[PDB]
Amino acid sequence: ATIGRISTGSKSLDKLLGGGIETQAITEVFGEFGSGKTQLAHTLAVMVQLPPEEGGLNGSVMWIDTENTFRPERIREIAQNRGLDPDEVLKHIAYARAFNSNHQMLLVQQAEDMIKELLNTDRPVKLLIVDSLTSHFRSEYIGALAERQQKLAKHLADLHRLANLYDIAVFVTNQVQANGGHILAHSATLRVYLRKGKGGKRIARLIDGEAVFSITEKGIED
Ligand SMILES: Oc1cc2ccccc2cc1O
Repeated sequence: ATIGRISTGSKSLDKLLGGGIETQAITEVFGEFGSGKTQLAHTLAVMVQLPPEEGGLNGSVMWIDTENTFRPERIREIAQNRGLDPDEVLKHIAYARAFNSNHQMLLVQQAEDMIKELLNTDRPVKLLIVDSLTSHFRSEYIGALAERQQKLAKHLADLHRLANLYDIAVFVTNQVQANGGHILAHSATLRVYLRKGKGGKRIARLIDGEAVFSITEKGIED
């Protein structure tokens, strides 16, 4: 398949990304608590449902939530301010809460079944969100870094396989602050550092110019 792109909702961020986040790729956004990673996830879950003329892929979404941070009412607001019907947008987001890191790993295998079911339809899965990818692994493997890296490595390999095999954009978030960070090392296809700036602006930079955007009723925008 050709590489599809999903607009982030911000022209600035899209330019930094070459048009948007790519299918057949893992995009990892990392930054401190409150930097806007989950807002970007919510916005992408709407944008992907637009037609290509508007920066989407007419796609369905799957969302693995590890911190109970998915907000359907926020999806509704973004959809209504992106000219979509909020009920239809929510009906095309498959949502699951991961209880722990092992359940999170099983959910990726479960996601493949729904991906296969939708593959030949007019609304194939085009976006798989894992928010937060690292939170359970970090808490469960304190003092056991080598084992944590083994399990993360297989999890990321599973997500890669889905991205490439089924032409899906995988979008993952990773909280990194004071003294923390191996990030995801070199595993993601693309690493985006996100931070707060003056006056509530958010600033994004590719790791390995800078885009500036705001969080609004449209999700994010310039
Ligand atoms: O109904 C489902 C929703 C999911 C969401 C995320 C990952 C896997 C899922 C599997 C389902 O059957």
